[PDB]
Amino acid sequence: AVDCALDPLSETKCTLKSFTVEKGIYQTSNFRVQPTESIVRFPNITNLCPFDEVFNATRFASVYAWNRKRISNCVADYSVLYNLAPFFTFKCYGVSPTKLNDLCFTNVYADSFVIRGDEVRQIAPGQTGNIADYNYKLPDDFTGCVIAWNSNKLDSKVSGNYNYLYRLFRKSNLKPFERDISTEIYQAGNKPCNGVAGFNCYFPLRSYSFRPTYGVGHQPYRVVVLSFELLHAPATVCGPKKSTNLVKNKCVNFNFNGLKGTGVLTESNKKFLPFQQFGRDIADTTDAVRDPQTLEILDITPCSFGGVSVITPGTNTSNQVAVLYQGVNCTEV
Amino acid sequence: CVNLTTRTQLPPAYTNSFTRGVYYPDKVFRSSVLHSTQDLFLPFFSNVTWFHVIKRFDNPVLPFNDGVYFASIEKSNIIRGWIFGTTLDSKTQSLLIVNNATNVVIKVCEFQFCNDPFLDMESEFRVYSSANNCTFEYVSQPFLNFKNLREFVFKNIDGYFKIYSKHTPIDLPQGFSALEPLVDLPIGINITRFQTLLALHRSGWTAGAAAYYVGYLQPRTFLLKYNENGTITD
Amino acid sequence: SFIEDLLFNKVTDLICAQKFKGLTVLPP
Amino acid sequence: NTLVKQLSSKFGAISSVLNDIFSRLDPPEAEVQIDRLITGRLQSLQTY
Amino acid sequence: NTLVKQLSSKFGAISSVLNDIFSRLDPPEAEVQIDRLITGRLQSLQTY
Repeated sequence: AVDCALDPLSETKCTLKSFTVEKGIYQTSNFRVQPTESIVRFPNITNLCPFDEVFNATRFASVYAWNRKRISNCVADYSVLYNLAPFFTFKCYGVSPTKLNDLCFTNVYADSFVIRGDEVRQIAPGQTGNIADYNYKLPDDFTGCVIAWNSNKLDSKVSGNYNYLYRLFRKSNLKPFERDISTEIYQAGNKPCNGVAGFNCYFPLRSYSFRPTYGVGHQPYRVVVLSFELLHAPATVCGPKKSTNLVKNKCVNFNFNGLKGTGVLTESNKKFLPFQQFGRDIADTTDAVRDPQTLEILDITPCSFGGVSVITPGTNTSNQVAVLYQGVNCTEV
Repeated sequence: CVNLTTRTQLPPAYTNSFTRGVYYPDKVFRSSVLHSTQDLFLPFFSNVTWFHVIKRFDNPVLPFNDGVYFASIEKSNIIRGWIFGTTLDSKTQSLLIVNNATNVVIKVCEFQFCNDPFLDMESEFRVYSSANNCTFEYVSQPFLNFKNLREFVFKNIDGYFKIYSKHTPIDLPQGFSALEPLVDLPIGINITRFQTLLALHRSGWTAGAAAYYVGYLQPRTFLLKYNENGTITD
Repeated sequence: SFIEDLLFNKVTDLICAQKFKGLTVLPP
Repeated sequence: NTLVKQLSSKFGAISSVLNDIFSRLDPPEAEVQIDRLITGRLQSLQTY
Repeated sequence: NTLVKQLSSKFGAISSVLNDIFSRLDPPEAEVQIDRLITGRLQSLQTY
């Protein structure tokens, strides 16, 4: 047996896959410097932002007039979005619905409405049907989450509810995130309908008429869609992570506002100007960052690394080796 | 407001733009690098519409196809603000930007104007007759032959209204001048037409002459050069 | 020599960027 | 230079960097993106 | 001849013709089929 981490001769044997090494110079591996500490930097915003009244609301809007709300400059918490109901559907595209407590987003959009029971599958990327092309359309590069839950005990009534409407007739399919509130009559025929009902003149709205008696696949469902935008920005909104003091001139691993890395942070001389947040290099990688608690610029440089070679005669003659470190001045090994 | 029939029909002048309308398209720092971008820019060597104001009144209504490059050569600050909208009445939201004495105010809501809106040393500020509840308001520090050249770029995309600006002391001249981003606004409106605003004061009396140029933006691919600092030089 | 010097003179930050990706150049 | 510039490709994945892929998706799903990136980079280096 | 003939192989997708792939089924799997075809054709060009 041979231990591949005892001495350079053993490493050479382990690389060559042999118990005898002949005369020559062999390239064994590379040497790096490991991190010692760990820091996390997040913005100092501590207030919360509206999530209770988005879900604990009295009346949601119809499908064709879906309610839109913008969420920014807060601290998001998603633990409270667990006990909505005994059973509910929670599907996230582009993110996993367990890791969105340590991610920083630019702007959050919340769209709320109420849908027929069996049409929940139609709120999805690139799906066709009745509401996905005439009421609510989603893009093909969506990055967000969809939540749906039962609303029989609250919405359906015995006396009769007719306050929820959808649209059935339209010229062309809707652009994503586009709303229509027109009531102009349909023109299937060749003659004008002069704003009166008749054949080929249909009013492009319809009612649900929910009653507590229909089958399990027909009761109303409440649907809310969350849209994110994970890009480069001041990062107005993100969740509950505790900050830590920053260190300099030491190889550590860092998490700057959602950007994870390892390296050495140094005071910067770049000529940033107000709107510039971070910088790049020739190879399209991050080089400079701006600390979101002091508004100062730091430069990132990976800590020392290099290549190691072993010079030995044949194992038949001796077991002595010499080590060559490539491209380094060994006053700074 | 009053109605007059003394206007003289005359088409606005047409001039050309050589190398103007270059702005930083991203929020990232690059030094001494040639980069390629694909965005809504102003085509090089393109004709633009020139209006001259001194009497003669020229505040037409112009479309808002994709974006606006608005340039003003001026002295003594006659051009004041901007109106943006779709129908310009109380039936749709309208955006309004006015430069105060020492501030700038931006607001988006319904308004009411005359057929030829105008502004009346400033003591009276009467541009709109009515104003209902407004969604977004904003107040900020003031944006500030002919001796002042002001260049502005107005864009509206991704549910954001973007204002880029640049000022210079000096028939547009040659040279290169990049435009730094100034304001982003989360408005989300329809926007189809716009109209400028100038300041007139009753007063022998001499009226400062001003000229302003309007150009339209199109999607194009550009190759930009960043020098040792974060300055676009070509 | 003179001709060798002329020939040597005739033929002539990116290196650091390449090195930080793991590509190096060895000497003769 | 072209070998260095190939590092910004996506090869059909959701991003051109690895840390954000590992910090946004669960282990069951990040494997496809990691495989795509690894295969693309291996092919580029082999061609070189 | 072999370069031309390589255009009529599935590479593991439903069909060689891509408009049928787009029309028959949804974008989520059409993306995978398109990626398979693109990778195969690029590999053929590299070999040539």
